[PDB]
Parts: sequence; structure tokens; C-alpha cells
Amino acid sequence: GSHSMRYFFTSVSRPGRGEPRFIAVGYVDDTQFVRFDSDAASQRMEPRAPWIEQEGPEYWDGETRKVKAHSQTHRVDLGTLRGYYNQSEAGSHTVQRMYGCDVGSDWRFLRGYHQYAYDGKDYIALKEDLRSWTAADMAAQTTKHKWEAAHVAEQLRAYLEGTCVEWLRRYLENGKETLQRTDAPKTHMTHHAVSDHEATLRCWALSFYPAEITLTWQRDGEDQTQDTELVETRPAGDGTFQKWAAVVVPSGQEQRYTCHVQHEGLPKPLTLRWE
Amino acid sequence: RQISQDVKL
Amino acid sequence: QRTPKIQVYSRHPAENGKSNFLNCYVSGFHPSDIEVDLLKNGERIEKVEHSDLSFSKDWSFYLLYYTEFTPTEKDEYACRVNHVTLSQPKIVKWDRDM
Ligand code: NA
Repeated sequence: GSHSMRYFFTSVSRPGRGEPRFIAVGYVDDTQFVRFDSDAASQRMEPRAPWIEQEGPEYWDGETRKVKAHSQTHRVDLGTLRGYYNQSEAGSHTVQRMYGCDVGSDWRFLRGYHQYAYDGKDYIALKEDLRSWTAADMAAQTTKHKWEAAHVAEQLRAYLEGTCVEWLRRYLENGKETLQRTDAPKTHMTHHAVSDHEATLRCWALSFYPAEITLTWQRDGEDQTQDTELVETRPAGDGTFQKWAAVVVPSGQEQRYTCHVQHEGLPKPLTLRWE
Repeated sequence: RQISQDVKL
Repeated sequence: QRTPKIQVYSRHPAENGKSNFLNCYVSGFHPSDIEVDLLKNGERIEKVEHSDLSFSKDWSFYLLYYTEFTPTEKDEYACRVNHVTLSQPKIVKWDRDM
């Protein structure tokens, strides 16, 4: 099974006073491990998972230095894009950036990412070949021209295929007690009468990790979809996740219906049946 | 571990 | 501008008189400025924390607001959300079955 390291950055201009609001977070898989908040008192990269705390002073100094430099660049970027897009200094705008790498089932490099949005829309993104750029518009095109001339993709490719994968693997080992523990969903079904004639079957998946999961309803062994409802996967707040899927059925016919649960923590898919 | 290169739009 | 999806729920299955955690998960929103309060019988709960801002593949933001609580038979809980996309604060009642 695969693993990822991701860094997410949000910069929001504050045209009334001062510098942009800047928030950075780093994830390994679905586990946040670092943060930087411009509005917090420390002004340092801070730990958010026990296993990154093993890292020494030089790591924290180096990660603080890099994230602060990055925040100043986003401040510049906000000014640059406001210029590109002919916008006034009066409104607030958002630059987002995400970068990172996956390792595959063979524990080697699988994919690299490095992409930006402006005011919630795609701006520029490194393609899967880690050699070319997708520029959404003519503003992003001028960024692309600059970056191609400066060999920005080569410098990113080296990080993504090297440092990124190497440190991801380091974290996965140092944090293995949780990072390489799969928490299979804790599943049950509940039953709610809607009328004398129909009832809701709700299939629960609780306390699972990682977040990726599939819940499917069947009737007489065939996928259903009609008269179903499926909430978006949500965080429990303890590092695990929750989801449910529901189906409305004729009362007395509950036994026909099965909930199917797929998750990395489950050797074989689970089947739940009210009966 | 963050990237070192300081890329600007 | 994208309006926030809202889910209100407990960390652990709700059992009256047993301590727990009340969650309000707001996602799919842009821009990121948002007001989120957890309420007990219409009144704002004061000791409410939230996760660090992050966003999904489509660039829309998500946050979890949460506080310790002890559910009872009578008490009502709710999540009140204001965002630029909303005419008035949207209130979502906690339903222990959801
Ligand atoms: Na301001």
C-alpha cells in the first residue's frame, strides 16, 4: 500500500493592515505532523505529531527558516498576481500551494506534485512527468515562461524524486507505531422506521485510518444506489475517520439488503446484513 | 522535509 | 465563492451522561475566512478549538471545530456557521443518529 507526504500553504492578503495571513501544514498520509501559523506567537514550525518530535534543533531551525522564506514569497506572489490580473489593492485575495510525493507499493517513488491556485482556481501545476507545466490562463503562462527559462522543474524533480521520498520513508519508520498501523473501520448497522411501510438502514463505519474507504449497498447481491444516502468522510478528532451510508427499504425486507465495506485495514471486504 | 528552492510566481 | 458543507456529530457514539466530544466539520468552502460556533441550548460554547486550515484537491477549505461535551436526553446542540456566501448564519442541529 502507498504513502504520501504533502505540504499545504494558504496565504490571504490583508489589504487593510499588515502582512498576509499565512498557514502551512504538512501531512504524512492522513496524519498532520507540522504547522506554521503567521498569527501564532512562536513564529516557528511546530510539531503536531509525537513522532516528528524526535527531530533535533537543526531540523526545527531549518524548517522554520524555509517556511518563513516561503511565507515571504507568497506575500510577493499576492502582489504579482494582483498585477497580472489588474486588480485593485483594496480586495483580499488567496494564494494556495501544495507540493509533495507518493511512494508506491514497492516503497519507491510513485508520483510528485507541485501546484498553485489563485482565489480558489487552478493557476499553475507541475505535470506528472515533472518536466512540464499546466498553465490555466495567460497570467499563469507568464509564470510558466519564467519557470521554463529558469529550469524550475529540474530543481523540483530532484527534490520530489530524492529528498521528498527519502524523508517520507524516514517519517514512516520513525512513526510506524501509528503511521503503518491500519485501523479497520468499526462497523455496525442501525434501523429507523420512516413509516409503517418503510425504514432506513444506516451502515456505519467508525474510527478508521486511513481515511480512504468505500461503503456500498446491495439488494439481492446487486448494487443499489437508488434511495441511498452517503455522507462525506469526516474526522473523528482523534486522528481517525467516520462515514455512513443509508438505504430506505420496505419494512419486513431488511434482510435482502447488504452493506459492503472496503478498507486497507480489512484483509477481505466486510458484509453487514440486518437479520 | 520542505523543499529548499525558493520559487516565485 | 463556494458555500460550506456542514456536519455536526460526536467523536464517540452518544450515550447520555457520558463525556464525549462534539464536532462541527465545515468543508468545501472558499474563501477561508469563516465563523463557526458550537451551541448548547442556543448559547455559544466558549472553550471551542479547531484544526489547522487545510484544503482538498479542488482547493476548497476544511476545518474541524470541537469541544468536550456530555450529551443528555434534553440538551440541544447545534453548529452555527457564517461565511461570505451566506445571507444569515446557517444553523445545523446535532442529531445523534447522523
Ligand atoms: Na485587513
